[PDB]
Amino acid sequence: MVEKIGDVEGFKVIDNGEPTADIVVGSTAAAADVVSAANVAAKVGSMMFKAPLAVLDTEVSLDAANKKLILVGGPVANALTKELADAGKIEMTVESPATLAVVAGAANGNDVLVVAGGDRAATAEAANALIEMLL
Amino acid sequence: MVEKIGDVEGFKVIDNGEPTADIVVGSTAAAADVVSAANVAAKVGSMMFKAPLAVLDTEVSLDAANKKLILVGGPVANALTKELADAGKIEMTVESPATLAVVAGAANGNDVLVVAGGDRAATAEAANALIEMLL
Repeated sequence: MVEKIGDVEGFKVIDNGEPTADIVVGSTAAAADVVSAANVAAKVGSMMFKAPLAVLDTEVSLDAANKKLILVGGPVANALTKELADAGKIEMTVESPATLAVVAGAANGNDVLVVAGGDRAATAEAANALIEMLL
Repeated sequence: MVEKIGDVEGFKVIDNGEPTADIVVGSTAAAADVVSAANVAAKVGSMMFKAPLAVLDTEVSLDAANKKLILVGGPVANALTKELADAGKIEMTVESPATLAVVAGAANGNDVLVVAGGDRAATAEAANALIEMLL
């Protein structure tokens, strides 16, 4: 199910005990993808030996990010994921499976982790896979 | 802003290092309320010295809950919050402020913490107040 594109295992969400990424939720999306986001945020907090960890895709841009971005939701869900799709950084449709996709430096030099699939279910599977990998 | 109804300070979300509540997200709602939910889940995870901590309001009922429920979203957002509103346990409208409302035993004997306000902003304020209180 879960396609690991890029070096996902190398994507660090914690450095010491301080989070290295925002969790960007699709504002134009289902409450499911962001249930995923909440579970991911729970995982990160668990690993947190500042600011809202979770934000909306209307409150962050790739060009202005000062840290890594975990995009939760596909192009139909997350505006930033769509921006990445409208630029060939990611190719994702309704037919796309659960996907953890690292785009290097897509956010103002900082790496991006797209956690998304074709539908809500696939996004949730990808989030769950990320949680399993973080342990 | 944040109305503390009931004994909110006494609402324990962690017992030792294992979460005592679900975080129930309004499926029929804004991605903002559940950005709140994700931030709350981050807080809980931080305090976590099993299952998805965050769920949707379509995946849990009050009558079947086996633990505390943190409802995120007002009656317009969270189906369980509406059920509580359609029963006088909570009274919440567009005019309602940011609110942390403990309903004792509303979920099959387990207590419920409504984290919600009149609009998205108020829900987020209530979530932030809960986070500050948990520390």
